[PDB]
Amino acid sequence: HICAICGDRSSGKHYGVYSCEGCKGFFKRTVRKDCLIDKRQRNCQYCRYQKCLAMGMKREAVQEERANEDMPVERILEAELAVEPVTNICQAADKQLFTLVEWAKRIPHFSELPLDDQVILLRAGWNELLIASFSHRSIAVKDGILLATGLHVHRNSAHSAGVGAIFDRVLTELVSKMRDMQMDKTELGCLRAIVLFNPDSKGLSNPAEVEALREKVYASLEAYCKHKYPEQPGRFAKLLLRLPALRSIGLKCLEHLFFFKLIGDTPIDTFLMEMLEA
Amino acid sequence: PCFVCQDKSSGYHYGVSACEGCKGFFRRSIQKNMIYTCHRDKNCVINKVTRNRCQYCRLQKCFEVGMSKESVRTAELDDLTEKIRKAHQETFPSLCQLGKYTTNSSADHRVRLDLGLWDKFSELATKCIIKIVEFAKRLPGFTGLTIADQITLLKAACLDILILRICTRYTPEQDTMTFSDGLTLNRTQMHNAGFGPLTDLVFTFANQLLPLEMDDTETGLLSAICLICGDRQDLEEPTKVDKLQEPLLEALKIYIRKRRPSKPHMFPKILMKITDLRSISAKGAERVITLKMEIPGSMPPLIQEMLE
Amino acid sequence: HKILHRLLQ
Amino acid sequence: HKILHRLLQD
DNA sequence: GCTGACCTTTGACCTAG
DNA sequence: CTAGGTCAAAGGTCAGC
Ligand SMILES: CC1=C(/C=C/C(C)=C\C=C\C(C)=C\C(=O)O)C(C)(C)CCC1
Ligand SMILES: CC1=C(/C=C/C(C)=C\C=C\C(C)=C\C(=O)O)C(C)(C)CCC1
Ligand SMILES: [Zn+2]
Ligand SMILES: [Zn+2]
Ligand SMILES: [Zn+2]
Ligand SMILES: [Zn+2]
Repeated sequence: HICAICGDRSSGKHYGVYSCEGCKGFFKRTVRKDCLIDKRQRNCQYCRYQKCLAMGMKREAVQEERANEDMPVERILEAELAVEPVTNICQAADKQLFTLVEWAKRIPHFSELPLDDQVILLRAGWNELLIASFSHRSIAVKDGILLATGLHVHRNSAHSAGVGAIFDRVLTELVSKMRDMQMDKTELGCLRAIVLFNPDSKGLSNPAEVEALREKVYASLEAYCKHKYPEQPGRFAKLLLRLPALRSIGLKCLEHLFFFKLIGDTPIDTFLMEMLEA
Repeated sequence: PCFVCQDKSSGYHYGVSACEGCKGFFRRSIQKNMIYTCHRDKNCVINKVTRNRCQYCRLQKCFEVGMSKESVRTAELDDLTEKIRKAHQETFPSLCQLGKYTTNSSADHRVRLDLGLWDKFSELATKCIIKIVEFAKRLPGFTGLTIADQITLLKAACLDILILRICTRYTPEQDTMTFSDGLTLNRTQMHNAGFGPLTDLVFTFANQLLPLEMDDTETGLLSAICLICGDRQDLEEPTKVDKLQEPLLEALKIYIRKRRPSKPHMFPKILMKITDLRSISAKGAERVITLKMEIPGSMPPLIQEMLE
Repeated sequence: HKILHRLLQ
Repeated sequence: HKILHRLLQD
């Protein structure tokens, strides 16, 4: 049981002769596209090919024909670097919203998409975007969060105005999980790129391209999890699993802001006031 | 002759004269619930020299000549896959195995609530919740767990299981859903039975499940993943819940891409339907407390005990 | 929560 | 209004 | 861009009822 | 005589140099 072409190990007969996988692929590609030979030196097309034909390989046995480069993690790396009680968090939300508008223009194909499409995609999942932002920004501190204005918010002070259950939802279902699994900035920008390219948004003009960009984000993030963490088998799936909790938190989160708006007590910045008023 | 590829026959297989290659192709396709995608016009003619080229064309020609789908009768991580397939198929009969029937109670245009369909729908809901806990038991390692944490996971995922299961019973041509006893309701009767504002979105979810082409195995695994989730509040042993759900995720991926070679992007989509399921069940949970006052009697025991 | 307990055990 | 629309305007 | 180790799919042959 | 099952030998992919 030895290759009759270069003496390599063989599992069986191919094209009529005992051979290895190297001689197999070489012969197949040579037929499709039209000197001592051992495993040490099998890589002269004559000898190699001539020895394959000499040992009895049949050309008629060949049958007929049967980190990415359009959404590379390269641009997400560049993005997260490029940009990065109740009234203070609304403050930081308004400060961050400008930088979110800026963070849109750094995703490879976000600029080429249409005029309405930009505004719809951006003000459709802005709250989940910024919630992901400071949720990933709050990995260091334990039971609190860090805003975009250097403000620490936590414990009963964060729990003071009947807004502690949602704070603990963010701390338990997002912050502590991101810390426990050590999510990279790249993976963060990929998740926020998926939240960004939401094809189920209303009034979208030709949302198929949005969903396609979301496909390329899926594939590029997945291949990135293949290269960066090959030891971790389930890295892409369980980081995707973070999005359901993000939407669930963002819902009650946004409704809190809704009642807060329609009671007129909290001074809400105008740019923030827009996204709440569709 | 072979009616598919014009080759030497080996007998009448699955209803027509066929060769051994097409026989094995059809058996492998039906047994493993394969999904093929053609890279051309799906016109690719199949014969003696042009075989394969496109698997969807070959299977399509098998169904055009009249092969009977009815006649048809790594491993470490696939074991639990087959186990959950058994559990979900024995705790929820699939739509194409129910002799379904209809009713005519408030079937034209919508009303606020129909008491009778709320009654029949209530006993049906209690039944399906029982079988939901039965599906939970037969999951690998769910029994050997903290009782308070099992109650936590079931309390948190019961509505998601209900919406997913009832949305795997949808008929697009009639815009109808069918329950576990054959009771088939249209959108109007679903609204009148006690769905209300949920209806429109729930049915929406149903249509969003149609392009995914999920089978019973993928639905069972997704159900288990919604059940076994380490993000539920008030968990006493959440890390072991997450560890218990990891192999379900990996097995779901291996299975999904096992049934779809040309669509290696369906695992993130089928997994991301959970993102919508969260909001749907999140509004349904309070839809129950809106149904609290509209019923003259009271809420059935298991429904209120599992939904609050 | 009687139903859950009786069902589990 | 068009605050975001004008923020992406330039 | 070719290479080749590693995986999946096909089909001629087989056994049972 | 036709199911389902088997496994050598075709096909394919895609880091790594
Ligand atoms: C979740 C959270 C709130 C919503 C914040 C929103 C909608 C965006 C935050 C942006 C920030 C604050 C970014 C940053 O830190 O860089 C509210 C007000 C409901 C109260 C509790 C904390
Ligand atoms: C429990 C129930 C509700 C939802 C049921 C859903 C979403 C599916 C039921 C599926 C059944 C009951 C299938 C079967 O018959 O097997 C809602 C939120 C309307 C509130 C009233 C009680
Ligand atoms: Zn060789
Ligand atoms: Zn030479
Ligand atoms: Zn044939
Ligand atoms: Zn084709």
